[PDB]
Amino acid sequence: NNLVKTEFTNETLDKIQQTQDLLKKIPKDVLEIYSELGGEIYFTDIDLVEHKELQDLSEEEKNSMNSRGEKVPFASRFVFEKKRETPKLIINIKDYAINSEQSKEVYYEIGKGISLDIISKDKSLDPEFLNLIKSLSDDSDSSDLLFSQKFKEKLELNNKSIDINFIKENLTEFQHAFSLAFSYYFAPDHRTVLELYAPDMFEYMNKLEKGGFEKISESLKKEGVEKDRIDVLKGEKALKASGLVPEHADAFKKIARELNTYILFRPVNKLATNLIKSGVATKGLNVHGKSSDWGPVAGYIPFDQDLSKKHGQQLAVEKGNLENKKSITEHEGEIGKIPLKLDHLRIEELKENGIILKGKKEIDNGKKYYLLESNNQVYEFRISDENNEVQYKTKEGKITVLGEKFNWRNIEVMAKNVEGVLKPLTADYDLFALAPSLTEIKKQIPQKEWDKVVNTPNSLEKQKGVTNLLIKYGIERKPDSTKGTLSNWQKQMLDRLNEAVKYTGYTGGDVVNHGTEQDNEEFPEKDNEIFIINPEGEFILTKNWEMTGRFIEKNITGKDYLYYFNRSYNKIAPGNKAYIEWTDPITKAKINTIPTSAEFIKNLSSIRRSSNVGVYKDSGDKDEFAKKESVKKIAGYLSDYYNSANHIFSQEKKRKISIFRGIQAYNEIENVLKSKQIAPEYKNYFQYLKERITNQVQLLLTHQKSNIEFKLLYKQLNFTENETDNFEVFQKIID
Amino acid sequence: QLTEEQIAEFKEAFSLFDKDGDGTITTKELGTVMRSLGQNPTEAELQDMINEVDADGNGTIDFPEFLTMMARKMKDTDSEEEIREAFRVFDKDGNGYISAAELRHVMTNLGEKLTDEEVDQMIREADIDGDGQVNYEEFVQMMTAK
Ligand SMILES: [Ca+2]
Ligand SMILES: [Ca+2]
Ligand SMILES: [Ca+2]
Ligand SMILES: [Mg+2]
Repeated sequence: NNLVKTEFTNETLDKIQQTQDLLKKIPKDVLEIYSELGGEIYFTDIDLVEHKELQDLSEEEKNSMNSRGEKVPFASRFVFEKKRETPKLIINIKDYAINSEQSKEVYYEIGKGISLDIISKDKSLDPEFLNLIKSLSDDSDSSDLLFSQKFKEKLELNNKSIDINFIKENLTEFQHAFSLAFSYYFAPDHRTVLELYAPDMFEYMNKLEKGGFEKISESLKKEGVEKDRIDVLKGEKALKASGLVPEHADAFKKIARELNTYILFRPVNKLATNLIKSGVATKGLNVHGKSSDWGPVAGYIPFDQDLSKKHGQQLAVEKGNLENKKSITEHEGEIGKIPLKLDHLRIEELKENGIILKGKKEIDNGKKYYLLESNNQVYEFRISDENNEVQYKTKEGKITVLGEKFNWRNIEVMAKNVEGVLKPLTADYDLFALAPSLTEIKKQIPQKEWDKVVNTPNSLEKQKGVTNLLIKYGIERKPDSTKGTLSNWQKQMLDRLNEAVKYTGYTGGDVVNHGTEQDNEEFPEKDNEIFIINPEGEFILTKNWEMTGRFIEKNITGKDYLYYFNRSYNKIAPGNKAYIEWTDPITKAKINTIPTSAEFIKNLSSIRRSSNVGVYKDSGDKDEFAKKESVKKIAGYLSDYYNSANHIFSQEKKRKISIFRGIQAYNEIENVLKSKQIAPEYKNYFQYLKERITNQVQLLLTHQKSNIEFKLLYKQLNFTENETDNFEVFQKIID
Repeated sequence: QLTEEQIAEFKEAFSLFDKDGDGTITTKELGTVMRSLGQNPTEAELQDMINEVDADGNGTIDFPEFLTMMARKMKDTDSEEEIREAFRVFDKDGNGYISAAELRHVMTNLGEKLTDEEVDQMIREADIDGDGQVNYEEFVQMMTAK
């Protein structure tokens, strides 16, 4: 954002040693106000007229109230402000004299003035009483009714009080003032002419120079960020789609701050939000049953699957039931089914939600049943009175998709053990990710170990010793029998989350059961909205997989917090065979990196297992072996590229010795690529491996002497029989 | 129990360096198959593995004898990834590259005090191609290479 652009360095100093003199005059802050309003100042040679590469027809001259007073003969100007979006001050000079009759350089101030002004205290925030009153100094305050400088035509209206009644009207007139006011306070000659003829505006400008220019230069710098940002609907406006329960979120708001670590959750279904506050325990890993979003059960894991979202999916439900059964079968005493008892508040909730309709009553065997209604067309529901249990049955003119038909039975739901008591289950807090600050991980490391590592001689082993430490105590994730796959701190932080939501008033046990979806390598899922609770307290809820990505990049990744992303990203995860995209840097730099021995051999084995033919077949064709031999040769050059002994050399050399080792590779590639009928699949690959090398050598070139384009440097080589001088050649070729 | 893909490689590489195309590789040959594969045993640890199953020309290993020995140090080590996540960590700006700037930067948040001299000193020795910056590749090298 260089604010001042000097077009022509034509003349010697004079032009320069003049533009400077002009700028060193104006306050370093008034400028920053400019370089904030996105302004730029232009000092061109003699482009006087509409010649400025930025002076043609955009938003030019519409209504004539130009200079101090007025004149408007454009063609005769040397100073101008491109009035409309970003401010653009364009100015030029010819010969020496400006001081004599500064009546000239004074316009570089007003001519400027029309820049900050209207966006300055005079009107940005509004004509705040500060300038709303300085305006009043027409003739009411001090015995100084001397303003025959800026109020000749537009304000010879002494007979009309100047407060709010009419100041809006001609905001521009009170501009023609902040202008000549500025021009007079900073002009190189008349400074006191604005300390005499105007008793207060001097003080205004002065107060402004005092620090008033640093003012807006901060109420703008701040709205500099807060403006162009990443839409995220923070505050309880988010905590509303979060699903999370306010006492909990707010509860979490303490942990983020104490341990300085972002917390991100996927979305907790709304039809569970309260069941959670209500005290219903949450679904762990043991249960793989489907929740539901309708009827009386909604928010519970209906032991019966044809009563959960997947209503009708004869096989999803089929396999669905089969899932709760094992959930219990295998993990028993902890996982089972208990009757659905919709407490008080709950009913009124599924009511104003439309999930259920409470109406007519009825009698049966002696007990009362308010009959609960729901537009489901196969099952009917009624809720007991004694105990508020619930029941359903197949309507007398329908059946269960699986092929079942039954009379009034209670609705059991899945429930896990909780202090020896099968409590019902609802959605849990599935963390999407945990971003502890790097500093918080150092605290995770045991002083002795770290010490034993930094108190080393090898400047490089040190780094290694450290990274492993940072890997060991912070990035590593081992699997757990209980909590899925997760880091160790991930766990400590995991308990502290629950404890926090239990030292509040939760009696359903734990609300965060497993680790972070960033380890759900098998069945990873893509959620648009992600609730995040910053290290300080603000709640946030991104809107796009990207925004989330974009957020995390700005606030987490490149900001001193340790984050890692789902390994199955950019790949094709097995479990659900879903491809989930995430910006990976290392990949952003592959396009320019010579591959590796093994990175190469890998991509072969790849193609082999597909089109079942290798770069070389197990035959006697001495032409085939020609090929075999030849790849073994590429898998050498490449292997030679990445030689760690390259250190006993020096940057310049490295770049060279490498551009060659590199080239060597690119060559035998050109070779095979023109060899015998290597499957068209490998044809391409190699064609890809070329661009790489290429890109890689250009890079290593633009770091030193770069006019030579890879394509050209190539020609000049002789890869015929001898290899010797070739390099000696290459050398000179790059000097 | 190496995945099949963990086989295609361990062979598409075991063969490439099988000059006398039989189906077994000499000593130096194993040594080579491994290095290429991005690994590298010691001048003497190269034996203990092969040196243990002599039923060949007392110094040669078949495809099996190999695809097998690949769990003495493989069925264990799952480090490759940690190391690539450590990388994305230092690369504080998303340029796929690590710079002395960001090295030193992150080197301190973790509580270490490095001298402007001794950081431009790491980067250097970590750099193999001279571009004055460490990429995953060279990073992976620095770390693993013992
Ligand atoms: Ca052999
Ligand atoms: Ca970087
Ligand atoms: Ca490098
Ligand atoms: Mg869960």
